Amino acid sequence: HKVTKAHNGATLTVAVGELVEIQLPSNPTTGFAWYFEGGTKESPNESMFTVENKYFPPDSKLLGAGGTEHFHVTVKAAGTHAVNLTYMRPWTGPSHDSERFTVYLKAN
Repeated sequence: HKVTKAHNGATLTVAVGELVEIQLPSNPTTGFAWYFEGGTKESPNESMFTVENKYFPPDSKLLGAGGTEHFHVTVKAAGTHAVNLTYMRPWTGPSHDSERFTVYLKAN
């Protein structure tokens, strides 16, 4: 399963096993970057399985062709994965100037 900027407002069911990923295209803003809550990222039902985070901002005023800040959670356990990724300035993030992503997926 894979998520992308459109999934910023998605509700879906997923199949797992390989990987259940959540990727953002960044959309380089003005300091904000996509994190879960900022600096920290968590995957649900993680212990034996877990999430990797990898974010690549090519640009900062437009888009470096393929802005790509992703969150890859590898888990297999019957649960619902609500992915709220917060697009803020990593060193602070303006309380109401930061965006956020949210896909509602069922990871099992």
